[PDB]
Amino acid sequence: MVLSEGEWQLVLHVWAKVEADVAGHGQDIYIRLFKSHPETLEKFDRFKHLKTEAEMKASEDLKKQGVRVLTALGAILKKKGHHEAELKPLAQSHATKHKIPIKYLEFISEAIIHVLHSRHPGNFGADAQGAMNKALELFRKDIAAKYKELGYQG
Ligand code: HEM
Ligand SMILES: [O-]
Repeated sequence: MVLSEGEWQLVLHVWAKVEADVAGHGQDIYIRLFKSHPETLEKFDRFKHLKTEAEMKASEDLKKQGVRVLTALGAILKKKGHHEAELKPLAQSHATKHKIPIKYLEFISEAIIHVLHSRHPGNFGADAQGAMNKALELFRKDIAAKYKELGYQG
């Protein structure tokens, strides 16, 4: 699939607000993912012991992880679909090292949309949410194809 430039601009205008405080947005996204789909926390060997939202919020390592994840995703979005180089290493680590099914990529995509809808009504109206869903679907579609090339079902 292919996004229009207008759609990419709606994605990048909300991402500019995320970048005001990437750490805080990453904590909210993880808290939402782990609360909504608790099975996903089991994939993180360093964090799977966390029991409550308060513990998740206080984890300096989880906060650092969130920054890494949103910064990598932000670099993919800024390529506006020309993200083959960025997707290579990520697909390899997520298929082979971490073993993250496509379904769990759908769960984190849902969590990102939920947090942007909550924090950024000014830049996350219906058209902008639609454009971000398209961008994240494109990301998952391209990751899934790479998973298959790498020998992972997903
Ligand atoms: C937007 C989708 C995602 C992005 C951009 C992303 C990005 C990253 C990056 C950049 C790293 C560090 C380098 C690497 O190992 O590749 C990482 C590590 C990791 N990712 Fe993801 N990730 C995503 C989704 C997920 C999901 C949904 C899960 C699990 C349910 C997951 C599980 C992990 C784990 C377990 C690690 C190792 C963390 C640690 O060092 O403790 N990832 N991810
Ligand atoms: O992650």
